[PDB]
Order: sequence, then structure tokens, then C-alpha cells
Amino acid sequence: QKHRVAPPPHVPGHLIREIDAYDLDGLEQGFHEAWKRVQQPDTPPLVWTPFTGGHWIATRGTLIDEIYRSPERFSSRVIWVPREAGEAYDMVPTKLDPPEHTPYRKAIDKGLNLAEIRKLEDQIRTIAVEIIEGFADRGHCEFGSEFSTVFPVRVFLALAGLPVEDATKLGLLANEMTRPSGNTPEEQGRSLEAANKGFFEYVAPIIAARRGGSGTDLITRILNVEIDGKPMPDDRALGLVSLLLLGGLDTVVNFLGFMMIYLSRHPETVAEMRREPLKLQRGVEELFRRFAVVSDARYVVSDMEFHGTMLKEGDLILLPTALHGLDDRHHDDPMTVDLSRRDVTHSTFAQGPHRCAGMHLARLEVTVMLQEWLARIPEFRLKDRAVPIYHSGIVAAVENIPLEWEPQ
Ligand code: HEM
Repeated sequence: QKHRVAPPPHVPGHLIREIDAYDLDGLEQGFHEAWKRVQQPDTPPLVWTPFTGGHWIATRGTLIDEIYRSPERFSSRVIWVPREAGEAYDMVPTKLDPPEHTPYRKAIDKGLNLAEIRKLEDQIRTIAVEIIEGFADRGHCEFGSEFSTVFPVRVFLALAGLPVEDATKLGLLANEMTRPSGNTPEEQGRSLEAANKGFFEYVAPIIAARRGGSGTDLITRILNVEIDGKPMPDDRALGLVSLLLLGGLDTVVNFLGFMMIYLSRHPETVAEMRREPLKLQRGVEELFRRFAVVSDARYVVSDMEFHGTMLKEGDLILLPTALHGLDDRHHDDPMTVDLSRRDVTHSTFAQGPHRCAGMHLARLEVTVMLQEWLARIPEFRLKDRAVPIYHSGIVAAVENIPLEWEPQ
């Protein structure tokens, strides 16, 4: 049964659209496909849904890009739907606007900048090879269980200096953060609250132990960057370390599944990447355009008109990131991966001051992944009549990806 909220007075009937971000109409065909159904040729730039507590949805890439780049009009005070979850959310620096955001982002950047992450290339590659060699000769694997959920998790826990055995409990907290359980705004609010507290509990002893440590992992590197000449307060550290873990695990895992489902159904494009290693390297950004995973929000700072639409202070606008990279007004044949596409403009990493601080790590993990996969498993397909299973929310997920090949 579907929970509806009545539209506020300022939302006119003709902008109402019944869209459930947590269970999209047509989701069984795919996350990307289901979002694309929302973006019809004449659909308004901003539509309002009575589901998930009532919120706007931006339906075109340029509104998405514009909103992300404008913190003074669209604040990060709430970035989750429903509002209750968004209000419970406590991660740093995603909850913050400039200028409070900016020293925390600087601290993160000491650990995650491109020069730093380039150093991690070989560790990443060793992890990739080891996993892949575990099944390359077998001629089949379940990609999700045996690769996508393993690789990025192992990479990050190693980088963060954390025991691999923590993967499960962290994954479950991640799921309740990004796809909270509940069929009502309040239930979802409560699921998020609980997962968030879970992350704070996990993270406090590491913070306590690693302050002034030690200690060369990602966590101690970032934690020990000063904020206005003194140590990071506890409240901020908990949100910051939790966000590192949340971004480090869930996103890449799921990106990988979407990407690999497409590749297994497109041998010609796999073969291009094989024949031309530079097409692969340069084509990774095209994959990020094509397999966005985040759909998150902003808070309308003041009453305003925006793209011909009346907005009220406190309105939430969901930004389905897939609707930028896949916008047919931004890219011709947007559903096709074209490794040679010159314009790959997307918001898979968002825009503005919050543009993904992990983007260099994400790009490197995917490029190493493809290089070592293709080196050992040059050809592959999705099992005959297999049906991947799809989940939507703030971060998209997929499951059940049986690949098959002829061992080389
Ligand atoms: C598939 C890969 C990834 C995607 C699609 C992705 C997406 C995003 C998006 C859309 C944001 C902006 C959220 C907002 O402000 O509304 C973000 C922020 C962030 N991401 Fe990523 N992310 C990915 C991988 C990573 C990784 C591996 C890390 C490493 C820990 C990471 C760390 C962060 C952090 C710390 C922020 C906060 C940035 C800030 O507030 O200044 N992300 N990410």
C-alpha cells in the first residue's frame, strides 16, 4: 500500500507526478531504464510527487547541474528524502554549506586528492588480480557475490586500515543509510537514524585511537588535519569518518554491477576496450556518465521561481543523477556506451563544492578493474535468461549477475 501526502497550496495539479524513488515504476527492467521513463519528451523540468513525504524531482540534466552548483539557493541542510531521514542524517561534510563545509572538504582532500590516490594503484591492482584469479579459469561466476561486493570493499578497508571482517556489518549499515526500510516517511526516518548511529558507534573507538596517532592509513591522515588551528571536534569527526566509510563501500560496488551488466550484453564494446587499451582508459568517464547511482536532494533556501516553477522555502528537490548523464538533450543516444564520445558531461559525481571527493579513487578502481578483468577474461556474457534484480533509493543497487565465458 502506497503512502501519499497532499500537495501544498503552491504545487499546481499539472506538475504532480506519481514517482516513488524507493521503488520506481518499471524498476524490474533496470534502475537507469526506470528513471528514464520519468524523462519523457514533454515532461516539466520540475515535477512533484506525493510519495516519500512529498518532494520535487528535477527531470533534466541542466537543473541537476545548476542546483548542485548553487549552495546559496539550494542548501545541504537536508539531502535525503523523506524529510525525516534527511533530518536524521548526520555525515560530514555533506550536511554542511560553504563556508563551514570548506575546511572539512580540505581535510578530506589531503587523503583523497589525485596525487595521493595514484599511489594506491598497485595495491588496488593486486587486490583485483587475486580476486579475479579465483575464478577466471572456471568459465562462470556470480559477478555481484564474487566480485563487485568484494573488490571495492577490500580496497577501501585496506586503505582505511580496517579489518576485512568488518565488511558485513558496514554493508548492512550502508544499506539502511541509502535504502532505508519502511513504507512510511517516519519508518524510513527511524531506519536511517538507527543505521547512522550504528556508523557513529563503529567509528568512535577508531577516532579515539587514531587522534594524534600514529599511523598512516586514510583515517588517521584525514582526522589529524586541523580545523581553524585546532583538532577536529568529536561531533564532526564521527560524521566525517562515517561518510568516508559510506562513500568508500556502497557506491563503487553498485556502479560496477550496472556497468558489467551492460558490458556482458555488448561484446563489440568489450572488444574495442581489448583492441585499444587507450580507449578503455579514456572511456572510463563515459562509463560514469552512463551508470549514475546517486539520487539525493537539496533544501530550497528561500521562496523563489526556478525554471518557471514556484518553490517554497524548505521544499526538497530530488536530483536523480542518472537524469543528467542520460538526458537526451545532453547526449545523443544516451543509453549507448560510446567510448569515443567527446562530451561526457554528467553529474554522477554531482557538481559544486560537494562534487565527489572520492572521484579519483572511483575512477582508478574502475580502470584497474577493467584492465585486470579483460586481461584474464577477455570475453563474457550474461547467463541465458538471467534476470538481475534491482533496487532504487538514494543509492541504486543490483544483484544477481551470472557471467559465463570460455576460459582462455
Ligand atoms: C561510483 C562511485 C561514486 C559515486 C557515483 C559517488 C557519488 C558522490 C556524490 C553524488 C556526491 C555528492 C553528494 C552530495 O553532496 O549531495 C559524493 C560526495 C562524496 N563522496 Fe563520492 N561517490 C563515489 C565514490 C566515492 C568514493 C570511493 C569515496 C571514498 C571515500 C567517496 C567519497 C565521497 C565523499 C567524502 C563525499 C563528500 C564530498 C563533500 O561533501 O565535499 N565517493 N559522492
